[PDB]
Amino acid sequence: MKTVLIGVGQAGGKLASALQSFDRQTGFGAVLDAVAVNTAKADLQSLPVETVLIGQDRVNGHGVGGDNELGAAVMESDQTEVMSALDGRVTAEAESIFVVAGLGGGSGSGGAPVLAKALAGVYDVPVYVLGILPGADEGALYQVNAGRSLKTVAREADAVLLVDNDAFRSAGESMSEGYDAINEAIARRVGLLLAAGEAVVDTSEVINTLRSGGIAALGYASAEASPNAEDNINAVMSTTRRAVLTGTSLPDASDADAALVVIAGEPDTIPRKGVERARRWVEDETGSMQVRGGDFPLESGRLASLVLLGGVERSERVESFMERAREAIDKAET
Amino acid sequence: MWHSDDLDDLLGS
Ligand SMILES: Nc1nc2c(ncn2[C@@H]2O[C@H](COP(=O)(O)OP(=O)(O)OP(O)(O)=S)[C@@H](O)[C@H]2O)c(=O)[nH]1
Repeated sequence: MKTVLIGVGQAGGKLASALQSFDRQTGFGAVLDAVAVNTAKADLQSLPVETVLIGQDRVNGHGVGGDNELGAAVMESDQTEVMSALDGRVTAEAESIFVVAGLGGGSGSGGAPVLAKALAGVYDVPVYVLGILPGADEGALYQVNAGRSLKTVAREADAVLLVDNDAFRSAGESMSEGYDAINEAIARRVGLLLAAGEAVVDTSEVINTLRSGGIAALGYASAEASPNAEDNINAVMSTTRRAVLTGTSLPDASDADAALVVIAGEPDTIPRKGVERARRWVEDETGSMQVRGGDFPLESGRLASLVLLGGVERSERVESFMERAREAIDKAET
Repeated sequence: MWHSDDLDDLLGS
């Protein structure tokens, strides 16, 4: 799936850079372009992608400091300059557009829905939001920003693929290492999903999986491959289970309307019975009547299952997240 | 098949 990335805010520009960097290093070429939009000048200066600074007449290049409503207003006023960065960038070859944002911030939170709603109303391709959910320890302000933002993008975007920061943690890590590690894991997951269509899993399988709308999740897990395909039947079953149950970008995302199961690895090592049974298992676990599947042939000593879940519902993490956010607002209104 | 230049496994850890 050939795509155009637009980061909004600091986290968004960082994740958008990591994804483009993954696509470039591997040579997949799925990312046709990447642009970062922000209101903090310093954030933009460090990024290796095209950058657009907006809002200087309001906040003088120093960000909106977690003010969601200021983040939205600036994107409203300055969207033409944003859209115009995309003129020569959203080419004809684009099969989708990802608006990448941290939902808890001010700029991404405010600007992402605005830009998503603007793009969705003109381009023929799907507009997706790759949205970062704040960790549960983050301040009430960030929970509230994300709550409102998530609600808005879930209506305006064609789908919202969610990344839970709390899902990607390593003991002992520094603050910046943590963020980079999250971005890098997301980049590999999303990049492979985008690359599968470029060869074999048609890009249309991704589109039809996300077509239902609302929240999506992306699962990943891998295992060493034996050269003999028959030895890898268990490996395919278990990576697929892990991808759906533990390795998902949003925790507890099993209950989904649609799914796409991609088994990646060397063709000779991928067993027929493993793949068939793994897909059937996903269908039983999700309850979905729209489980699609395909294989991604690539050089590796391993096998992996990459499972996209579209129309995710009844996720404990999402429900917990919305619950605390509403409690912050209730407490704030007094 | 997508062939890998460089020593890092695409599906590595
Ligand atoms: N996965 C990931 N999350 C990040 C990264 N940087 C910040 N975040 C998270 O994103 C949220 C903040 O969004 P951020 O993009 O930094 O704010 P902003 O939109 O630029 O605007 P702000 O400075 O007014 S709070 C927080 O939840 C934070 O934990 C990153 O590099 N990777």
